[PDB]
Amino acid sequence: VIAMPSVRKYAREKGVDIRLVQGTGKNGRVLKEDIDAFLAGGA
Repeated sequence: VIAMPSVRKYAREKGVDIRLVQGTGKNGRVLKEDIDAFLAGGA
């Protein structure tokens, strides 16, 4: 039950490994704001 493609494509656009992302759930429960925060954090 991987996340929807509409969300994964975004990750690819900016370049972010969805797997590493850990918002609410790094699984079929990955949100759009999940990855948004990934990179936003910066470092």
